[PDB]
Amino acid sequence: PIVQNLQGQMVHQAISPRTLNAWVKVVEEKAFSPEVIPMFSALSEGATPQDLNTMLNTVGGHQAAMQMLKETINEEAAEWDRLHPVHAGPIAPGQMREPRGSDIAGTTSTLQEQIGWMTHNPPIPVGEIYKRWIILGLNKIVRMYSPTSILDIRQGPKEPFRDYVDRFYKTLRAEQASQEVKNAATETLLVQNANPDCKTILKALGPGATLEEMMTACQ
Amino acid sequence: PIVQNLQGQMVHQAISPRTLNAWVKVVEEKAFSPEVIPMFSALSEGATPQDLNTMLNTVGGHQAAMQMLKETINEEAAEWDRLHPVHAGPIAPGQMREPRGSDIAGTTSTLQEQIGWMTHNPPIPVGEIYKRWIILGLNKIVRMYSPTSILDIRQGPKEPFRDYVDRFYKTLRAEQASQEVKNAATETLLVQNANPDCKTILKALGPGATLEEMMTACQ
Amino acid sequence: PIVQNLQGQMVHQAISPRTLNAWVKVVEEKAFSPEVIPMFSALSEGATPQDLNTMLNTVGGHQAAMQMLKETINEEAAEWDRLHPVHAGPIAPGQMREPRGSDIAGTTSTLQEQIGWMTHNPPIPVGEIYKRWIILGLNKIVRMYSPTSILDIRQGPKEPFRDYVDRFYKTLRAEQASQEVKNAATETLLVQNANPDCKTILKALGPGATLEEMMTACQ
Amino acid sequence: PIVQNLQGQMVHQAISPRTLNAWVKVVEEKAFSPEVIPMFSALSEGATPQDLNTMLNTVGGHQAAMQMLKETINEEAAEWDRLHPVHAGPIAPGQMREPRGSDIAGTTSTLQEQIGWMTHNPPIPVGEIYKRWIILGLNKIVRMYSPTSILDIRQGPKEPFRDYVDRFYKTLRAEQASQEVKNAATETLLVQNANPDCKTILKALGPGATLEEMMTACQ
Amino acid sequence: PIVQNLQGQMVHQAISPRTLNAWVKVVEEKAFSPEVIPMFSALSEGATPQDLNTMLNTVGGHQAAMQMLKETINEEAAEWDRLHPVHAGPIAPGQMREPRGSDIAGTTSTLQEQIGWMTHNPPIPVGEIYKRWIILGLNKIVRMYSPTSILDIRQGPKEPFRDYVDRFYKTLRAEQASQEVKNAATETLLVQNANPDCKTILKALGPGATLEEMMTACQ
Amino acid sequence: PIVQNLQGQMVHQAISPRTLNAWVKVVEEKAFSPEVIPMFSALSEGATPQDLNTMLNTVGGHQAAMQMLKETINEEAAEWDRLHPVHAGPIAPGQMREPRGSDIAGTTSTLQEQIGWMTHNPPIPVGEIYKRWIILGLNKIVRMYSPTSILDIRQGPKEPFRDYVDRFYKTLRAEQASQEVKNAATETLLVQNANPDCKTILKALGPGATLEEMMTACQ
Repeated sequence: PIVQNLQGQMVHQAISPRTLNAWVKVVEEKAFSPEVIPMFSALSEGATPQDLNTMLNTVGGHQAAMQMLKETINEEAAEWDRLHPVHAGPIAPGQMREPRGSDIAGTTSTLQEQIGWMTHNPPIPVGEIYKRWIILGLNKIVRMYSPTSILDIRQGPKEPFRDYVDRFYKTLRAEQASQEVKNAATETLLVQNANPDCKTILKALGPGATLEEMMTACQ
Repeated sequence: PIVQNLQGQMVHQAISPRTLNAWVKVVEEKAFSPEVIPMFSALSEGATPQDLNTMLNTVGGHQAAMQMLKETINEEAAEWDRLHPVHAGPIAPGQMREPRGSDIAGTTSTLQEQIGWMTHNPPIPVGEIYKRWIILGLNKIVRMYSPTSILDIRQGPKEPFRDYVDRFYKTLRAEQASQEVKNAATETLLVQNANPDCKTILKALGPGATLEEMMTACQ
Repeated sequence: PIVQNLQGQMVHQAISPRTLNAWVKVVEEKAFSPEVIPMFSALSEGATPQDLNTMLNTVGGHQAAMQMLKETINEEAAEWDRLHPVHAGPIAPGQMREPRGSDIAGTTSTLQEQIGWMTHNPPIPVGEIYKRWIILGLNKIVRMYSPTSILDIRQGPKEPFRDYVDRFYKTLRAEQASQEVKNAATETLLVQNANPDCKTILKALGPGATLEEMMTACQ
Repeated sequence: PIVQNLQGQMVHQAISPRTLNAWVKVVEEKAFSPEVIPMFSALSEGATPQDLNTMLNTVGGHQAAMQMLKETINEEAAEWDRLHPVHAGPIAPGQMREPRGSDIAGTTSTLQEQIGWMTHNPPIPVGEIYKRWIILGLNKIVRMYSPTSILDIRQGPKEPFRDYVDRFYKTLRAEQASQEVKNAATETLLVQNANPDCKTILKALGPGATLEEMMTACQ
Repeated sequence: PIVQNLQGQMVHQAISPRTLNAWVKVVEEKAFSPEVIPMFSALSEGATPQDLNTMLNTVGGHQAAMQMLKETINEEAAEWDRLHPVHAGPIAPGQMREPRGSDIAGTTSTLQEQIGWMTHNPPIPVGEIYKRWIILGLNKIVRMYSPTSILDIRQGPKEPFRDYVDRFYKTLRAEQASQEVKNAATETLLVQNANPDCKTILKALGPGATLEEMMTACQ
Repeated sequence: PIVQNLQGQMVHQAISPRTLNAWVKVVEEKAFSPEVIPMFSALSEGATPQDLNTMLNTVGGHQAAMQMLKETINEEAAEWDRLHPVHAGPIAPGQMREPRGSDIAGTTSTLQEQIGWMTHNPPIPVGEIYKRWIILGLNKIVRMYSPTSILDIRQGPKEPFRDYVDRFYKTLRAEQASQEVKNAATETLLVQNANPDCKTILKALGPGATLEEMMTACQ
């Protein structure tokens, strides 16, 4: 990653192997569950494209997911290129070539080029743009690690409301439900897909009770 | 988090992944038991709103609890807004917009805005105010990984007074009994919910014996 | 804790979560055995009252012991107040209010107030005074995690003298026997509470043999 | 490795034993699987030839692979020599001898010579050239179980398409299939080596569906 | 411990809890085996008396050994006092009181006094002198965790010479045999306490063969 | 070890306990296997003689090996002395006594003397010369757990060529075969000590096939 040195300049530093191993950790337990996303972001602050690739390259297994991820990245790359036409003419000292989609993604760019862009004035944040494309990939992949389908989340005959709740919101994340959607689902589906006794209690509570009030009424 | 640099200025630094992993640790063993609270605080000294979110976002599972937490945070946000009316007019260089509830919580604010507030003179401590709202959430959630049946805590027929005591105060924490309440409960309920032999001894000790004297009289 | 920065000033730094986890470690294995005491001290050098509380608050379990500890702390607080009458009148810039027992203990004092005291010239070392009160608590608690009836430490019929010795001095620590007491106990009780064969050998050695000579005579 | 000091000069620093142990780690679990490659690179940024050898020398086991690696390195060395004829004449102060293949590889060069080259103006990046040769070795070794054995990757009778996909691309990596090849294999072999039901669905999808569409059609 | 800062001055730093835990580690597995000695030394470079005590105080168990250790320390203290008479008269600014045995050992001295001595010009290395006394204690204690018994180390009927050798020198360490003694024992006892076939071979080798030649002759 | 400070001078620094523990690690798992050698070297860059001893002294167990190591070190010491006669006469300020074998090894030399030599102009690298002698010891010791009989490495009747290869080169390392020797052994012994079917195939391949071609022909 790029980081701030003593003299105020942003300079490059090697990715930490501790962080790569932490990333390996997460993927090894949680696979590509909704939480792999904020983690991947948290673990890659200030990363270059090379650093992002190094991280993705330590993933073992998940061959289909890696390919799906690659394909989103490549769709984002081709779009970048469409929306950014090349401007001709000679490059001045101190300046650099306009990055193509491939360069952002780190296929056609050197580490030095990546730092020059991310550190130029004004910078072109290739690491940030490429990490955006990777997160969009991750979004698509998580939807294979937690396939949507909320209508199939029903409270068991003797299942504690608490557990039914974890299974409800755990499914909403996977399908990347916005906070707005979760509010509507709570007022409706959560109530409806509950067991008979609870559904009567919840239905009795009135529309607009908070989640902590619902859990209390059906403990 | 924000921290003190050599030149005396408070500047930003990335959350440690070691701390995030430590936080993941705690939640993975203790779940949301009373101790998750002081820990969460201890692990987030000087945090920004982005840092607090990054931490909450590494929690896997507990979908119902996360939603309940979100809802408290949002109630605190809406209150903030109610008690802080917006003051119109142009923003001077060096100053910044008055934060809304959403900005405190980090939904509508950038990292730079968060640092400007927390580091301005006088600062507006968004990280502190948002961490307050999160701790209030945690309080509510622990009461789903904790029951308040102080009346149901009775000393077993052959249970050592020592163990009966851990089970008594362990229940008081969960229900967040102030230190004042604990004093009254010790003088009363602790004595009353004890086994026959001990209750006679304790009742014999007189009102006002310390906890170490009680344990001694019933060892 | 408070620590020395480059410019020579003592400034605050967040408690290390590594240290808190180390402290959790100790309590999780050794509970409140005599060794929990020097450890707690070693782990809290330069701590503020907030840091000391954060540490005590990560302890899980031991509800009776925590309450007993709280009560000593509060007795020490009330004494502090008795021996330190409040002096009236307005506070000058650069000065601060005289700490009460509650402030030392961190209930009524802010982190900033704690640093001002501990860092003022001359300082008022609230962290040191409060850590003293906590160690006195620990002393009382260890006497529920240990023994106290040295008279009950007898050498087994076929127990090696070496093991009998560890069990003898391990009990003396818990009961905080001074070095002077240990010398008298060695000359007497150690000899007397030994098995028949050893007791004759030790009694044969004469009063005044060293511990290494005793172990040699009964190997 | 060589790194940037405060005064701007690139100076030498000892390889971290933490990194060597991390490298030992990887090899001990993943052996020489496709991921050992980007890791080895990530762990050796800025390394000298001595640092690269130190790393290879901590590998236990894999005697055949180490020898195969040595042989590629030596073929690369002999080629270097072929393409770089020696230029005679006396060496000026401040300059150094032209490195031979053996020197790059670190057999005939001292640590000081390695730093002089890598740090000279213009530098001769022996550490970079030697790390290139090692990665080419690694490529050959990872194939210690290739094909083209893709024809043997068939979807099980009741195997989930997802798993069949990981096994397909996991085999493509080992055989170092370029991104171009993977695209053709996806359109063809992936479809053909799938179970009966899936193969009909995929064949129904039409040539040119993305990997995420294929997984969706056969979930 | 005391360590060298940037400005060249030796200043104090808190003992690392990582080191204390490492020390706890060693004692928890190896107890007080001959190797506890060089370790204790290695772990306490530059320590003050307070640091040495903090380390000894984290030892759990071994009550008899701790007391024996204390007694050696106290014998060394009383000797120090005998050989160093007190010199009267007022203390100049910048100077300090002559340390007594008790001060060296850290019972009667403050941390600041310890640093003043160890850092004065010329210094009085209390940490070094006290660590010497502790190592002498350790020596005595190890002789209860491995006392002695050489004549009892005989090579088994079908025991490999290699193993017989580890058991021979492992016993010599415990009994703290100097390097001079080990040489004589090798020429004699090692040969004599070997099995019949080996003893004839060794006896055949002639007096003065090295240990590697002996192992070769009896593999 | 000795290291480069900011002002350009080589000054001393305490051995890292992390490195000593890493060294303990290696010896505790791999014992004295061929890989202990490059590790020991990698872990001791820039070490003084005291640092090398501190490292050797943390080894537990292996009493016979430690003695054998000591004896090589002492043979190297006595040789040093033979080849370096003492030159008489008074020592000038700024200069130092010519080191004897014992001083190199750290028995008769102080830490300060070691630094003066290693840091003098021109230096006398006692740490380097002593580490050479230790590596020669290690070489001899590694031959205690392994066998120097390559003629005894034959491919099993149904043993996979791959495994036969690991057992061949694993034996070559132990006996420290140079890279030149390994090339000759591959062309000859590897082929000859293979099972009947493989030996015919290999013999069929012609002299001069690479190791990867041999493995392919006998998979």
